[PDB]
Amino acid sequence: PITGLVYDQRMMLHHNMWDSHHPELPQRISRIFSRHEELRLLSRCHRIPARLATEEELALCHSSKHISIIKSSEHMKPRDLNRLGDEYNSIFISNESYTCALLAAGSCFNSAQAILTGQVRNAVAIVRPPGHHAEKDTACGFCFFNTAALTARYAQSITRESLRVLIVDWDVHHGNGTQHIFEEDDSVLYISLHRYEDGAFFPNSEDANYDKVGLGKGRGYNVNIPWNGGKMGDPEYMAAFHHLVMPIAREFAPELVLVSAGFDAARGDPLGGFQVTPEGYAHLTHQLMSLAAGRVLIILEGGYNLTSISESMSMCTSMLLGDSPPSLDTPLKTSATVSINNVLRAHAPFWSSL
Ligand SMILES: O=C(NO)c1c(F)c(F)cc(F)c1F
Ligand SMILES: [K+]
Ligand SMILES: [K+]
Ligand SMILES: [Zn+2]
Repeated sequence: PITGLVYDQRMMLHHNMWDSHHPELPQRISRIFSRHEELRLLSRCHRIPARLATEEELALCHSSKHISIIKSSEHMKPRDLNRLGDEYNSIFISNESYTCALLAAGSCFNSAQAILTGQVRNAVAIVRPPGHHAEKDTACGFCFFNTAALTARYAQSITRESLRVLIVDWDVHHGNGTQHIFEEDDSVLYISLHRYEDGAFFPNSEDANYDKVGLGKGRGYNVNIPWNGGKMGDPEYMAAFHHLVMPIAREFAPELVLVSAGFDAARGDPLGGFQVTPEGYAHLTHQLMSLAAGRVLIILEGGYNLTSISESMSMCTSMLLGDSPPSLDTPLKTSATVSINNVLRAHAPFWSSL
């Protein structure tokens, strides 16, 4: 009954040379790691080493063009770096960015491998830059390669091609890249909760609405839970898990659960505007460990209040280690009930549990 933890200080080297206060800070990961030491959670985990993803592994989800362009940034001078970064939606690049993205992905591959070989029951990956906005052919929203999507395909490559992987994305933003990578796939179920605001919230696409249910063989295997017109927190997220996430997940019967665990829906986040508490994230984690015989990998995505993300991630690791859920602190916001109903109507055709 062992929990794995991966963290490597080298992933701090990716940085914004124009704006050293950009919120996707190197110290996001050192702060989370420090809080694990502070709470004496680190000694209770088995340390899994980081490694570099290979280019062949990157090609599980990304085009050779995209891999080659990001790879080449390793040797560019600033004017090439600033120019290339400005060509994407919301990207900064330094000479260390490619290596850090490789380390984030390889850290998660090693963690998924440790879970799938029975060396650990579950695991947490304290990694940056994040992944879930990265597309097959382009970088986006602080993300270069889609770490969680790559980990799903890597897991399939070391087990069987049709291994059922559930990705729960509770970052406050829609994981456009993860949805698109798996949109025609019935072997990877994507469930995202996200602030939507009728398309006005980053990444600003109606791709995030509830009626996008998957394409082709993937019809029914993309579940968008979009929030509008409300400061959502623990009540709304608990309800979404009770009515939608867990019934669908149990029916899917995943063999591996990956969490695209952004903590920017947290109370105090400067960007998300939501109020999920650390106890709330602990309860979401605890529910997901009832799936896949407990095989859960928690992957850091966004989250920009250093204190909030540190407390919130650590509480998730505490649940993975078997600690019992802390106690939650309210009637659902009206629009949250509407959102949950809309999703129930859109996915009841595909999931008899609804
Ligand atoms: O957190 C994020 N995505 O998960 C994110 C992002 F990608 C952006 F481009 C801008 C922004 F303000 C964000 F909070
Ligand atoms: K999300
Ligand atoms: K899918
Ligand atoms: Zn986010």
